[PDB]
Amino acid sequence: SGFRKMAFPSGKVEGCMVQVTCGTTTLNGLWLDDVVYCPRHVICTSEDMLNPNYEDLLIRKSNHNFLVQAGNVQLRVIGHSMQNCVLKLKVDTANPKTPKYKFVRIQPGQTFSVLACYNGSPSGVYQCAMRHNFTIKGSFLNGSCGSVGFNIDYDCVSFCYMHHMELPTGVHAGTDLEGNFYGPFVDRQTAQAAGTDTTITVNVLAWLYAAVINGDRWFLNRFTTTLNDFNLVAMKYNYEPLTQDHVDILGPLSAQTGIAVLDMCASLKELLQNGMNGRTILGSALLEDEFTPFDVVRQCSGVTF
Repeated sequence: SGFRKMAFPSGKVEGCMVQVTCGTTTLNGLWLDDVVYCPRHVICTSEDMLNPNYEDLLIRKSNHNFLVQAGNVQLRVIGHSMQNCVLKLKVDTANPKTPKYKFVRIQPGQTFSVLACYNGSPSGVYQCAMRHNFTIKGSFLNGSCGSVGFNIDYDCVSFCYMHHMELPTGVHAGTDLEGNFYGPFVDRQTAQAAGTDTTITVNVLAWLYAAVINGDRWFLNRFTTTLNDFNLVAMKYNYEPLTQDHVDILGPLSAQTGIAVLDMCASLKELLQNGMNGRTILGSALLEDEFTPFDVVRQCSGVTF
């Protein structure tokens, strides 16, 4: 047992990372089949980013202006097109290491693994969640644009995120693999503020279930509540209103622990109202909301891929 923030094994994605250079800008691209995907702002100078007209900047670009490098091997670019905020570079070689894959647009609250890369080469891997304000709290330095987020289902890699921007407040924004930004953000260097960072209530509850399974049970109280009563307390603490769908998703964990969802909800209410009194749960001194119910079942049943 024990409970840990855990990423998916990254080998299948590592073998899809390439380097993409256009003029004096270099970032990461994702090579699947005979297409390389990358952020369109690969065509921008630092001055262009203040106010780019991507359609116009792309006119000055041809196939050969895009250098794609996999290892010390150069791919030949035979076609290119802009789709929303991503460029698709068609290359003459299918990636032999292409895994089974899907593109998916995730919902706020869902989690995924990020493979942070620089110059096309993988640097590390960590877990993220799409916040309800459509940011993520990542680790992204210069050069990291085009790094991707993903989930793995046995043999299928589901890509859900490509990194594009860091807001002035240090959080991170980006697109799905069709180029559509999550949330209201745009690929321009302007003041963009995030909205309220609400806590992912259904995730906290799954984590509390995970603690109970792992022997941390001090927070369990003698009370129960109702969805409406709980949600009044949730609103005050900027927590996402809990729904019957959320209760249904927590059903398997309720069954394994013998603890009804509304009973766990009352324990969460008392932690929000009284604090943790300097104690810990699963080694954390705050309520963790970046584990999904799916995540908890996986790490409490040992699902492999």
